[PDB]
Amino acid sequence: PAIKRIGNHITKSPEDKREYRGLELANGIKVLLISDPTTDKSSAALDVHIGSLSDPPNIAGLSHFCQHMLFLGTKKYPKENEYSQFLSEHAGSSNAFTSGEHTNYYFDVSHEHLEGALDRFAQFFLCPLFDESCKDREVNAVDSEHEKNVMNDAWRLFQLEKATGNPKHPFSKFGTGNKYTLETRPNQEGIDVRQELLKFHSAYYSSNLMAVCVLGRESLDDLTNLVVKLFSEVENKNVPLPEFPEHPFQEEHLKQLYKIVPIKDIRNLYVTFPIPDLQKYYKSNPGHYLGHLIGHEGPGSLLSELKSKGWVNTLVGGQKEGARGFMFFIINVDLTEEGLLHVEDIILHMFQYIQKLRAEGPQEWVFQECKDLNAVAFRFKDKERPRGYTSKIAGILHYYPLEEVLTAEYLLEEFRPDLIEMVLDKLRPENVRVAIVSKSFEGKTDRTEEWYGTQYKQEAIPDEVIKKWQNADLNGKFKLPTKNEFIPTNFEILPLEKEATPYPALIKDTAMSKLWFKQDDKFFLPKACLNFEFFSPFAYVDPLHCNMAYLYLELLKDSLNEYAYAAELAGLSYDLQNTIYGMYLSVKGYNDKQPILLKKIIEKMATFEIDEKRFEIIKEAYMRSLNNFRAEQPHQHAMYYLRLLMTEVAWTKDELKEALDDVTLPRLKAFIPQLLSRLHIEALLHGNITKQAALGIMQMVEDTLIEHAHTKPLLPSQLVRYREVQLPDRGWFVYQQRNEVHNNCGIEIYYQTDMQSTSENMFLELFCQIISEPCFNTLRTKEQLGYIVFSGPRRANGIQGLRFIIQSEKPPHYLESRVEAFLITMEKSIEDMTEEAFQKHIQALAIRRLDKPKKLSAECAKYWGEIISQQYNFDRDNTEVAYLKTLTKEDIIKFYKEMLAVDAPRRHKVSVHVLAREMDSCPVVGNLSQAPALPQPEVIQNMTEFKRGLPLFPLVKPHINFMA
Amino acid sequence: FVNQVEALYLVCGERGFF
Repeated sequence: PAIKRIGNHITKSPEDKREYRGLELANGIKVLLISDPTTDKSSAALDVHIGSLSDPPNIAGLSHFCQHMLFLGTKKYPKENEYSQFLSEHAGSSNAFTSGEHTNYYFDVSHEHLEGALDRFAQFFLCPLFDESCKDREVNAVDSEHEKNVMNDAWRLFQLEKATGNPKHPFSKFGTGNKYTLETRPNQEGIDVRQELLKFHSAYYSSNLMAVCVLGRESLDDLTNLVVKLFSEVENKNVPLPEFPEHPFQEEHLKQLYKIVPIKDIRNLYVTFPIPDLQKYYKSNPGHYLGHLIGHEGPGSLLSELKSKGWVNTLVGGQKEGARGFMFFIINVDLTEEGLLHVEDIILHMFQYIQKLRAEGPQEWVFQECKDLNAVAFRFKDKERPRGYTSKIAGILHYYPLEEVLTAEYLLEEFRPDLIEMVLDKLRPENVRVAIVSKSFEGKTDRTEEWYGTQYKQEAIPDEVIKKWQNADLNGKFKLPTKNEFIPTNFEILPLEKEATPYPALIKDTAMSKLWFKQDDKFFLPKACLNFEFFSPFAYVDPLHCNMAYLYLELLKDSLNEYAYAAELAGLSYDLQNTIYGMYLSVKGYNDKQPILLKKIIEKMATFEIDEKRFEIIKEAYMRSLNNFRAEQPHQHAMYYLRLLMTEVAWTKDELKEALDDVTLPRLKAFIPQLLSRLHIEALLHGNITKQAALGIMQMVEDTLIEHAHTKPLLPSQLVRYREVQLPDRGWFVYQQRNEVHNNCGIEIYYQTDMQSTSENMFLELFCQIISEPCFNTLRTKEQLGYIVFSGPRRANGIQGLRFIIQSEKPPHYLESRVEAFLITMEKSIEDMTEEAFQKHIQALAIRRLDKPKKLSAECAKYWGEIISQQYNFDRDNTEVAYLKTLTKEDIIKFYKEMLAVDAPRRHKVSVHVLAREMDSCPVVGNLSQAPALPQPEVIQNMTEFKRGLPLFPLVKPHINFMA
Repeated sequence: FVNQVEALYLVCGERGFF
């Protein structure tokens, strides 16, 4: 009765054991129920098909503001943090986002409390309070959220595009909103934002525009009754789905050139083509077909040629979402110094490639290759995490029939050459939009974008330029991709070996290498993870060598790109990056052809021949990259400085770029052989592989290095790890710096506890679990210090402690006092909490720590974490949780009194203050809860001096793991 | 590579290094 329809069989992958049931409630809400008797966390998500695009013209950000307010209380549950508190006490988490056409809410929680969480959740769409007091506070959270984006190049460009299209089209709206648009201007215009929020929620949060997805251990029938009981009561206003048939870019918006001044020193070219909404053609995705070809990076591609000419390093092409009724097709690239001087030529090449596609006509074998690949990917798809899974499904239930939601955006069906020609016919000079981003335009622009202040200039593209592009002929350098040879064919799951182990086992332990191995015994998918850590002191010995290690690997990946792109498309991936201890290499994906790719990579790194041009280009990009860090957010700088202050050896960005200029091709070529001459390899091979195969891969890596690099074993005494600085009892240091880009402050407070150990770990983690929710509700919700308010444990070099991070317009010393006041409030709150509440927290942590991985890479990452930290505690979770359950409320109080309290005898505190741009100075020390009086801190003026004047902690001892 | 709208969140859940 309350149900209008129960969908047929929900097409799923045969490897998927979860159960699905699709249905449509009488109110129009589309639902997808998911039963998983094994899930440790249950989850729900609801997506309302309306967003910022529906904001009233005079109240920018209203829909986003509504999203924030829905968390602050409902008639059934008044407490403004009843929702977040409930989830916190039950190992849950929640978040939501607002797009142009969607507002998505989601959460996860212990599988035992799905109903209680879902009940509180459903009230968001039934009886929101939109409390006046909450409204006046949370508006600051929205403003702060916008504030951090103001100096973000991505957002500036995002809003600039909107500002250059039809001013009458809702696409031009500012969706984030801020204090001005949500409070100041409305008050001046005599508008009641409270009413407007209610009016907005009332008019658009209709059941006919809602989709829900629930996942839990309960059966489909029980989940059906749960959902019907909590959502069938949502009212249906039969609201029409907003449509946007007229494209934001009309004739007068075409053949336009935009010159933009970025905040960071970046060089980019954006080419955009207005196109019809292609959503309904999803069965054949003509837009993705053209993106696949245009954005391809293999031999013969547009990228390959643009890179060879030394004009660009990266490229992305394909369709870009707009909204119901309109989309875009883009071709974006970064620019080298020379590329910036040849923009017209680059675009010409772009049209020559497009002309090549027209001349060859749609290629069915290409479509088929992707189709078969997507079929393989869907079949062996990794099991997703509940929260993200429900959120995603809730969103696509709006575009595909119930039975197709799982396969919709995965499987390709019919080849439609006619639709492809239709889209391709839109990629012409006469309907192109070009935007160039570069600091070279500074002082040369004449327009300012109102919301972000972006400096730019608009010009019509000369007809003679358009005409030359229209006459783009064929370029012999452009060819269609060749058949992908990395496509996997062997998907057999090797039978579990008789001596297989539940945790990684040390099957090789020599001076040259230490091999950890584990055959997958849970997922049974034709995939594997091959992780290799290459140790060498010459990777971080000094700034110069750090730069060379980076440059070397960056150049190696750049030369392997054409070759590796195909592998990537075939689900075979790899990551190679320099570390403070050497190099990191990870190959993941289908095990079938992993050996081929791995061998190629090792062979290449040991016989690598640097290309001078590529070298100069990448070095130049690296220099800007280091300099661009000055444009990062305050809290990012705070974390950066703390890291530099607390680690034994750490080269600063400034030291790195100062040494960069001395990096020459000759020196780099000499560097490589030296780096590979001596190494130690610690690996972790995990997945659909056998012990002998594992030993086989390791031997191949070694043999390749030995044969081409003459690599020899490193000395054990050379295998040095860095220590963390040891702070003195009752000590308090403050490091202060200014952020020259953002006009907001940032701060990080670090309360060092002690070396990591079962007891110390759980003391800290339990306490963090207990203060987690209260910290956010106090410093942000109540006090509204900023959008970014974070607390939690900090682990580094075997040491650990409590950390607080905040980004606010308020000065650091004031922020410091607030955090200190909060600590006093927590103390009191803990002494008064009931055993019932306390035990609830212990259980909350227990579930969080015991939540099991859903995919191979997640399980592997945990093992890798134990190997990298060199603690090798593979059964850590069971042990620590067992110990956790014995902690009492008294233990936590003592821990707080001896380590964290303001007058704690073993308090170890350091604070990093990052001042706002407009702040010339600021003290380091200074209704609302009462803040305690603090001591005079020692101001750090030189990081080197600071570290030198303090002792260093020892390194953690390895949890012995005996094996061959 | 192939392209595969900036959207606003309620909270940042992990703080990160960057």
